[PDB]
Amino acid sequence: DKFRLPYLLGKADYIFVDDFHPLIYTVRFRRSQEVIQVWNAVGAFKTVGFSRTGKKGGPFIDSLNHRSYTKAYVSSETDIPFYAEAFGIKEKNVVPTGVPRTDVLFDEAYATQIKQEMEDELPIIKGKK
Amino acid sequence: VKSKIYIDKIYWERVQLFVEGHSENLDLEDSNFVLRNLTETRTMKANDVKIDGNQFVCRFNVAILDNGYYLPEDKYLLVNEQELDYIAQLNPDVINDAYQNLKPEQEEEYNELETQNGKINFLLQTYLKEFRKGGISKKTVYTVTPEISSDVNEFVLDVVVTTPEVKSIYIVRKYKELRKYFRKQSFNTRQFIFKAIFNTTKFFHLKKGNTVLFTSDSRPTMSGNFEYIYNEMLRQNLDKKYDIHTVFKANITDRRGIIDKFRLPYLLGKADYIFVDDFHPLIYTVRFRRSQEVIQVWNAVGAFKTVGFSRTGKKGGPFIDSLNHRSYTKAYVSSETDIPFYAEAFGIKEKNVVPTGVPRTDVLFDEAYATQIKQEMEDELPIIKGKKVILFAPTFRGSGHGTAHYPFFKIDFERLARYCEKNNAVVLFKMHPFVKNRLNIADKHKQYFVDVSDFREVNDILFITDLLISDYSSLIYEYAVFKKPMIFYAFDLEDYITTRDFYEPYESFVPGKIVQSFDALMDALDNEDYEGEKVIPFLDKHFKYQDGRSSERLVRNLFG
Ligand SMILES: Nc1ccn([C@@H]2O[C@H](COP(=O)(O)OP(=O)(O)OC[C@@H](O)[C@@H](O)[C@@H](O)CO)[C@@H](O)[C@H]2O)c(=O)n1
Repeated sequence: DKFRLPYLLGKADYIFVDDFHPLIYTVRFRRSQEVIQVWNAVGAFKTVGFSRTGKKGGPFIDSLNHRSYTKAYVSSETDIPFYAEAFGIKEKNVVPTGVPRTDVLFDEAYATQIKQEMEDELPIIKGKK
Repeated sequence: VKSKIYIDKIYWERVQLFVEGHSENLDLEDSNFVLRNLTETRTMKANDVKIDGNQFVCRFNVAILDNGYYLPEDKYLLVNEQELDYIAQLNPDVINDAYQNLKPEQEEEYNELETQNGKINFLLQTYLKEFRKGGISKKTVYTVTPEISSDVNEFVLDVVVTTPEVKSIYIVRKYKELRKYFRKQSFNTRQFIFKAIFNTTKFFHLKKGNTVLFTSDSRPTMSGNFEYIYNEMLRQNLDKKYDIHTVFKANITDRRGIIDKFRLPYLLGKADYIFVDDFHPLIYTVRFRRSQEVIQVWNAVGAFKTVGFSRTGKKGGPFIDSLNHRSYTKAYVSSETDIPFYAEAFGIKEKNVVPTGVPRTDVLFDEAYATQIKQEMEDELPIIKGKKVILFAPTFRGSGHGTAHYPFFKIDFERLARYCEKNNAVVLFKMHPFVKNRLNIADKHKQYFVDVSDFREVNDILFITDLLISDYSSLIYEYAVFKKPMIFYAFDLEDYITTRDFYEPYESFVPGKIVQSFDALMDALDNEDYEGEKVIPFLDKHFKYQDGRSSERLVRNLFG
């Protein structure tokens, strides 16, 4: 994997990133390459990224800690400025399509199945609330 | 009433800077707010602009503005792009609001303010936002402070990016140190050999020769002041008695040819009459014998702005112990009143300063040359056939040639062009040769405005113009001979007076209206009142001789 990471980063057109990935921020990508950041957290609640500038543990304004993104995907349009400025990327890059992990909360069949599974594996949840 | 847009309040979110205000006589529906630098190289639209009637708020992001990066070290104006731009002037409410909320120690520090700009900056330091990594570090700072820039007299957002000195590997550091040492040794050896050859060359004569040397570090070939002195010498058979040598360099920072490198010191030692025209630093590092003469024929005409030792204690000036202008015996000025100022400037005795008239002004009092140059400028520039011709000609706003610059944005092209269209007049522009900016001209602008920064003859255009909008240059001296009015664009009078003042007070010295803002220009030209009644006294007083025989008197005085 040590050899695969730089070579694959160089040759891969589409790259998906889930969280802070420090290695990907030490290189410059071609314009043809699309680096995609799909944040694990659903929405913009707690100050992340460049919004911590001036606070402890926050990157400097000139750092490249989240710049190399082509697309970032967010839950709703009200997160476009917050997350766009958090990654230090353009607002056109950030798009409100919805988090891929939120696709699991609206399926009825999985809801019922997991309800039964949690009832079985936790006997205490037999109660009313 | 002119449409204006003001800044009412400056918020600051986490890293996001907000500007809110209102505008009058201006519909903001199609507004494009930007952050434009004084040098006009960086524009960046506000990320979000919310508009409610004449009220507005502009959401600026110092993290993603510069095409995705942060705002670099510069000074930015808030400009509403449109068919006509608008530089947002700060409301006086904002600077009033800070003024009433000073803690007593702030008040104690507040009294030592020289001018309005210092008051403005100190009051607006309460809108500062400093970003330090972790909030503690004092060595990496990204600070944005709204302020009215003294140099441009306009509201700006100074962004200072303090970064530590990043050093490379010890091999590269050793290489850099060795390179610096080698450069220092080379410079020392060159100075040693220059001093040696000059000293030896003068020591072998100890007598009165017949050689005349013209030198200038900033005038390729013989031209300017030297040309008239040389022509006057040749006219009265002074080339049949003396021998004339010329040593020239393209510019101050340029290097010299192989022959001239060692020919200049040899002639400096040998020459009895040595001629200079401006700062010639290779001459102020040597000592001359008494029988020699170093004639300083300054390019400019009169003592308008400070120069030499007269700016000691000010930035860019020499300390009182320097020899930077002292090796002269006959410095020639155009008026009696220039003797004390110019003797102070050069650091020479006042008897060394003679009021004969600068030879460059030989042509201004001529008549055949007037018709000749009028025909030449009419043919080569047919656009000057308008009813009146106006000439903008400001001086450099920088500290010197190395820092040459000009914030042109102070001039709005469209309003002047509309005035020209209404008045069937033409305005011509000639920035100083010590400039680095290039003019940009638009469609209707080309039909009136003319970019003139290439014409070799400095006084070429003054023969045709019926006005002159200049602020601080000595061009008003040459133009004064034509009995014409001029307007003065004292845009940054306070800052310029602070940096380098004038040998006389500015407000009364200038022969014309004083003017601070562009609206004052349209007031003066639209009303067609210029106070030309005082340009005739200026020409009478600051020009000792009106006979136009300056070169003749200079050569007669020097040689007999
Ligand atoms: N648009 C322009 C304006 C001016 N010019 C020519 O440039 C010369 C000097 O002009 P300027 O004074 O601005 O330059 P400096 O600051 O170096 O002069 C220092 C000081 O000695 C001098 O001002 C004196 O008046 C005070 O003692 C003059 O010949 C002008 O014709 C030009 O070609 N085009």
